[PDB]
Amino acid sequence: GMDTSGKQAEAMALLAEAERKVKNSIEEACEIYARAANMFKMAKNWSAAGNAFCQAAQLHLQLQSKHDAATCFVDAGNAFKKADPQEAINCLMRAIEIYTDMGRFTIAAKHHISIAEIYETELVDVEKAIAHYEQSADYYKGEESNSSANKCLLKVAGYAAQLEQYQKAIDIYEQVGTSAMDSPLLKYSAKDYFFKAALCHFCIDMLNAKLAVQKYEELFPAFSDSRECKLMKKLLEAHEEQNVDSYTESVKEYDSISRLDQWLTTMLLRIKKTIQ
Amino acid sequence: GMDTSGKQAEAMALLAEAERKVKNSKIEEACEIYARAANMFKMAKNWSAAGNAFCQAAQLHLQLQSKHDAATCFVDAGNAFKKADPQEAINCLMRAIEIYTDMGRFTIAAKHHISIAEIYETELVDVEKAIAHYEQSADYYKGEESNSSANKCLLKVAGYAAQLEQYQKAIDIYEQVGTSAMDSPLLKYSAKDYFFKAALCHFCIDMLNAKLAVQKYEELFPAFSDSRECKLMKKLLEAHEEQNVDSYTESVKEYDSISRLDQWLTTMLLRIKKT
Amino acid sequence: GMDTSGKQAEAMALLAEAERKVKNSQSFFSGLFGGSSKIEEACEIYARAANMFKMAKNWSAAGNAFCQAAQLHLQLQSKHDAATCFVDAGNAFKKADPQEAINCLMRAIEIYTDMGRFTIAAKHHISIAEIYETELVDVEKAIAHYEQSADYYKGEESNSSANKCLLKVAGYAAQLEQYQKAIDIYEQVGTSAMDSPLLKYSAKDYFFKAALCHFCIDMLNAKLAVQKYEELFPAFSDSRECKLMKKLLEAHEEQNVDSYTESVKEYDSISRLDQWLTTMLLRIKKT
Amino acid sequence: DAGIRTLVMLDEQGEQLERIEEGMDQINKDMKEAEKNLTDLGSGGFIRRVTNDARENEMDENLEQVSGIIGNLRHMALDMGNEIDTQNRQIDRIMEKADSNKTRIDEANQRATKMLG
Amino acid sequence: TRHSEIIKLENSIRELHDMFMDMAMLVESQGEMIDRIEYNVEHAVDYVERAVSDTKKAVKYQS
Amino acid sequence: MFMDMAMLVESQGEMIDRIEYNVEHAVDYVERAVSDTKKAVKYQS
Repeated sequence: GMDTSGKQAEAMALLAEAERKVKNSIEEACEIYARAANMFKMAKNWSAAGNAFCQAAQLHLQLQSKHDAATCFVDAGNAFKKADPQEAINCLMRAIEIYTDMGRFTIAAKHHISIAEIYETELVDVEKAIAHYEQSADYYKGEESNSSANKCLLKVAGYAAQLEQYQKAIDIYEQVGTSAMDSPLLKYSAKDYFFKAALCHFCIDMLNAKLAVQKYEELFPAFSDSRECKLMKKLLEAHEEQNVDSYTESVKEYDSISRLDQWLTTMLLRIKKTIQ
Repeated sequence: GMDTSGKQAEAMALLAEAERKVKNSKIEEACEIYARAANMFKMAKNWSAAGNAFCQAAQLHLQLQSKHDAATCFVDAGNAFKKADPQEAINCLMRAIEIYTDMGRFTIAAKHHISIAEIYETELVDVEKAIAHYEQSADYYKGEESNSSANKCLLKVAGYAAQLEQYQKAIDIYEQVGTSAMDSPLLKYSAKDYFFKAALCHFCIDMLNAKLAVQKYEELFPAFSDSRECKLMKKLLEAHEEQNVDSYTESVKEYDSISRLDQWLTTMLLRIKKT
Repeated sequence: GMDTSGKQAEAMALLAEAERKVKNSQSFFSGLFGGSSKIEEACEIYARAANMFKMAKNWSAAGNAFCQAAQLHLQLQSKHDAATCFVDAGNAFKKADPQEAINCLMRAIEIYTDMGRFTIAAKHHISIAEIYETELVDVEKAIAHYEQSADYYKGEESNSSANKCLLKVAGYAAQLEQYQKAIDIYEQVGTSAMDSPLLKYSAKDYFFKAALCHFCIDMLNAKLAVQKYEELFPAFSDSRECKLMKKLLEAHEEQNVDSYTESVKEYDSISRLDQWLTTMLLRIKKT
Repeated sequence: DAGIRTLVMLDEQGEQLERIEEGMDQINKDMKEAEKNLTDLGSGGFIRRVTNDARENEMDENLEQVSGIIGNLRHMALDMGNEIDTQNRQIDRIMEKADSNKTRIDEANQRATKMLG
Repeated sequence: TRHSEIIKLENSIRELHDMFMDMAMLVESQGEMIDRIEYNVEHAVDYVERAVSDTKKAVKYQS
Repeated sequence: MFMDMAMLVESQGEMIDRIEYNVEHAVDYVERAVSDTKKAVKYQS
């Protein structure tokens, strides 16, 4: 349709006009660049719109402007998000650096979360996602935003248990559960976290899991009443006899009563495989 | 009624005096006084005349050096004409949308696109015309990363296409939205429904491939098995395998006993069952 | 990692440069009367030093820089930025040194209330009460701060926020074995909350607590208070609370400790009990 | 308990939202006045009884209780929903205002720089 | 009697379900919307402060 | 689902509180600037 060709031609004309204006040597050039990038965005030419945005941001930063420069850098980053993830990462890193320089820690943490998200979803990398999530959690905890920090720590612990050693998962789950028990609204969920921790201990050895569950049961009396406690006690007893059939029966019955996360399935499969 | 006549007379007099004042620097005062006269007409509640005066004042403001005021007056005139000739309101709101897009405010442009699509579909019978506006708004929202609004627009357009018998677009949109919702930690509970709907549309094409489609949905989403929708649809397909009308009628009556079926679902069910 | 050493070294260098700048500022002013450009620039360096120290996890240095900047900008008659930096100290020293954060927040509160900005003063008072409560068991200061914040909020006509402060004050006072204040606050809030559409559902709970807080005084007045509450809020009868109180009263009327304990155990089994309720029940059982 | 906490804290959120709306309106009015002045400067059972027995009683009674509680939830939940809707509208209504406010200062500042030279 | 009571219970459960989904989706939309306003107002306040500071410095330079 | 709704609502509430603080700061500064402008215009005239 007319949109593609017309907007592309107008964008090229505006880019040439801004280039000529700077060739005379200034805010007018930045305005022309911003308008041309906007029309590029309308034209669906996702690529090369971030290029114009970056050029405008650099030109504006040339005259000591930092706020609008950071906003346009973030704009170019999100524009490149779909067209080119790597340059989106770079633009977001620049914006994070500047925002941290002015000390707007919430914006930096949000951008770190976005960076971790793009890294984990499109590209394949867990360590970078873990580091970015940890940085965002540290920023938020410094800003005492407890819920976001808890979410980030839970995600990091989940990934660490998924691939990394279980000590990080043990620590994070224990800390989060301990913080959660006292909370009036959140107390009900606390059990969950504790349960997860216990399972990770089982991956190391049965005796470590036994001592950990004993300590948790002592610490949290309600945990004794949890169906989870009964399930782990039964599973540990079955494992202690090298009897796989009881293991399978208990797992199947528990799944029948309630569906599985597919994380518990993975951990239980790992534990069963090592029963020998 | 006395009130209508009094307000009409007062607004007529105010607009006449405004015209005299403008006819007598002067552009700003003329625009302001015309705005006051159009507001008094709005209180007089003569929708056609009030909207006409508002749009004339908007054009005069366009004559004045300002854009935001121009767009605001345009949207106000479109709202006033909402209860008048749809073409004039559509044109004014389209100009306002263009003016807003030119500034880069895509969110308000998409909102206005949705509004004009709504008036187009509710007032006139043209549905395909509203499809274009809905798709444009959905594209704008997706570009701005507003997933909820894009999902709403996609659902509406997919439902309209399914009603229009373009089952391919409906099935594609339904499957995409269902899988996207399934991925999200929240809204997952609703995902099942989308899948179910798709099956019905897919049944319009044939019955044999419906079995494969339901099996694919089952393996992709095991929880869908426990949903009453899966049981109902498999029972309906099995009953349809034999040319007996009573079986599916009883099944649908049993399902309806719990919850009333919507008009779209009932129409689709009647279409499938009658043939 | 590199962060600690690098940030520390750069922050020390920048802070020393700022100290030299402020030292030379007096000479510049005496010889040329440069104005406040040097002082403003020094304050900028100091604020940057504080923020970098915060990034470097060195909270004490950041707090010291914030306090210095507060003092310097207060010396420039800018009480608003001085109060902002006082609150910066209050939130930076909060973890490094709670006591310093206390006086910083008092200074900020005084500055703010000087202009009548009561909401910010009430928020700071609430923060200070929280600081007192979380670390120290000096309940009395927490009660005083909460009462002051509640009075400020009431003076601002912002209801539903002074209410929570009054509930906290009453709950803490009830722990000190002074029951009249707790009874009065609980009954007042309950009677206020009956009429609210949204809060109505919760109102019953308050009455329960009051009656329990009225139980330690003596059995007879608790019975009569139960009658008074029930006649005013008939729906209260439906709640399990009335049944539990009636059963406990019947058990205690004949010194039947076993029945009382069994009923308490059953109720806890159905729904886990709170530490406050557990303590109150244990105190009542002593009789 | 979760339902009740949600209701009360939603009420608090609504109060805060109204407060911010009032503050924003005040800001807009003050800004306009200042700009103009500066310009001028120039049910019988639930379980069938196959064998009766005490076991069949408590079961049924539990169900009874369950049903009652569910009833309450309905009304409870319904009420909560209403609140959210109102908030939605009010929230929207602030953006426009605030946005306009911002725009004003921009042009105002631009004008403040264009009259000088 | 069994059918009536059981179906009534199931219908009530379904009603609660549907309305909870609707309200939670509305809450999500509201959350995004509030996220937007925060940054909008922050930028507005920062820019007005910057502009007024420029005004003070300029007027004091001229006087 | 009830437990799931709770924390969303709580987060919304705290975030509203932050916005409210920002708005109070903005309005206070606006009032102070208005007072300064009044002083300047009255005394210079």
